[PDB]
Amino acid sequence: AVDNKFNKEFQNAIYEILHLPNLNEEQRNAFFQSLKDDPSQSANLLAEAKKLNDAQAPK
Amino acid sequence: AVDNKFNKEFSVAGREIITLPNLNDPQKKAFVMSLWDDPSQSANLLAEAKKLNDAQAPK
Repeated sequence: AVDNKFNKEFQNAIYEILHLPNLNEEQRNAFFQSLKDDPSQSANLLAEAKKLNDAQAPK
Repeated sequence: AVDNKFNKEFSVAGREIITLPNLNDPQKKAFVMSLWDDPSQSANLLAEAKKLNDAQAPK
């Protein structure tokens, strides 16, 4: 099921992590590698990335 | 090392796709997933994306 929760969360994490503007290059690459290594962790990885993005907003 | 040529090349091409302002979200998602699955397609996908972006410019 290409549209089940697992797969939608994986695709969405790739797409949304690619968008997050306040990740640096190394951090972004680490998230992508983590997604590839364990797609079951996609929603958790996205949540982690979004928090980090907000922590690293210009101030 | 996760901060490598593979993740960098994906990140650079993917960011070029998603920063094209006139694409819709489904087009950008589909291009990004194709890139994820087949890096050999990067130049092809970037060129298709740019052609669609120009065609969908505001009127």
